[PDB]
Amino acid sequence: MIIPIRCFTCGAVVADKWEPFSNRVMGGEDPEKVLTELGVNRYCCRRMLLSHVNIIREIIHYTRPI
Amino acid sequence: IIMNKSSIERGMYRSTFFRLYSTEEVKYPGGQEDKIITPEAGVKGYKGK
Amino acid sequence: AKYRCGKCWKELDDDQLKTLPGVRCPYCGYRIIYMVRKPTVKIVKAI
Amino acid sequence: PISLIERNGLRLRLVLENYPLEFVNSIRRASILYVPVMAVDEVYFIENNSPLYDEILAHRLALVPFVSDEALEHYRPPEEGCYNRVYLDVEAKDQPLMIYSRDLKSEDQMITPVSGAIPIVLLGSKQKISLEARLRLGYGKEHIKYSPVSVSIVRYYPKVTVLGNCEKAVEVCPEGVFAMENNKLVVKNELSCILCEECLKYCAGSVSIESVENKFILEIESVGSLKPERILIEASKSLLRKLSELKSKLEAGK
Amino acid sequence: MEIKVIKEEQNYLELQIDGEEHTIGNLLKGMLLKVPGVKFAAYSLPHPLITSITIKILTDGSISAREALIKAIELAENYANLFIDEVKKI
Ligand code: F3S
Ligand SMILES: [Zn+2]
Ligand SMILES: [Zn+2]
Repeated sequence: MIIPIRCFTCGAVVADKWEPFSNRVMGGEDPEKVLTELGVNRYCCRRMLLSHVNIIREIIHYTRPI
Repeated sequence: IIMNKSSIERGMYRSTFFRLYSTEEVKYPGGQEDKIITPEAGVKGYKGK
Repeated sequence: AKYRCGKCWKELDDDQLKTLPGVRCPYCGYRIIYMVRKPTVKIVKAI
Repeated sequence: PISLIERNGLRLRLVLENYPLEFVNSIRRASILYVPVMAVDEVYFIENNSPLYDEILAHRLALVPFVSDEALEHYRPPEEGCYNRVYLDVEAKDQPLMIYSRDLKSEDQMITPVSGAIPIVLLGSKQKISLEARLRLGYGKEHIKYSPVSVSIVRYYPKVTVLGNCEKAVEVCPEGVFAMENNKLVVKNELSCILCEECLKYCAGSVSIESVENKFILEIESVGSLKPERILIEASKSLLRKLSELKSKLEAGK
Repeated sequence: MEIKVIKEEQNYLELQIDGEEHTIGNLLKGMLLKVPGVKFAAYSLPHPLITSITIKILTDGSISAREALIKAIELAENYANLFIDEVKKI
């Protein structure tokens, strides 16, 4: 839905790296180099950044009135 | 299986379960007879204050 | 007992003191209303 | 003896020369567990129209790390009543607004989130959010949000020696422990070995790998809450407190 | 942390410590194996859900098991103090 604050395996913050990684990958750069120079070398964090859906962008339209 | 509890504490597989309770204020034959929705004071079958 | 008109997202608000036939908001003919969050502080422990 | 290998940002690697493996493992375990770090304990929600529910948002706020290097002495440990307060009160106008950790106003100016780029939540149109979080010192034993280190490693000290020139060993070994310069096989990063024994498996006679008994390599990666050296010092202090209390109880029992 | 003593003797001791995880038990086991005279020392976590360990010490009889445990605690404290002193200068 929204990117987790910390990697599930190791308590490393990956939430702040979502915007740069996503913006640069969408810009036309291979995810490997972007991840390597962003500061995530353990593949436990890479699977956190690589396999994310960002459902929260769609949900804000369908929000409970409450 | 064995699961890392630290991952669970970081929201690894936390979930939410939603249950719905719905009713209709049905009107049945009579003189203006309806099951009005209102908090209860002293009527029969009272559960407890 | 405040309410909210369901048109679009959180269309304005309603009060139970407003009396209309059936359930409607005065602003629009939409038939669906929702109860708003009560204005009280809620303690939510972060587990 | 303790010898520093590399001191990068939020990372620390040391070589311990004369320490039993049990003590070093206890040091890493106490670094994960028995080092206090300020984090959100309770959240008071005045208003919440956000897509995230109250518990999800409270969990996200708890997982946000706060710098607390100067908060260890100014705030009582949980075993002792002094909690910090942090306010978050914003509202979108017409377009979705992604609110980050930078707009987390705190009662105590010294205590701020580690990074301002952490996205807390995304708000839709005309959605208002208002809450107050009560930060409290705690150990990693109670919850993992209090752990000061993202990762802690204790591994054996490697001793790798080349016996002759082998072209395969440079490509067999996953680590860059081997290099091929001027048609000679040499070791570049001896301490980067992990004792995988593939280097030994494909070329058995060309290379000899052993572990040094007395030395160990201890690595810790902080999350920004504390300096790695301070994390190690606090872990050792917690071990000292536990050992002293156990000794006192043993003496009382005698 | 609560402390309980079981089957205490001159050379044999069992002692349940409530509130310590694998770290303190392993530290004490290592120091007990280091101190001379201890024939067999070992800790155990009877159930991981319950945070309480049990330390069993058997000594050759030259020194008491409780004294051996105290010596192990002293060794661990010495190691921790040396580690603090060496880290601070780093
Ligand atoms: S990384 Fe290092 S010591 Fe042996 S098998 Fe692989 S070389
Ligand atoms: Zn990770
Ligand atoms: Zn309306």
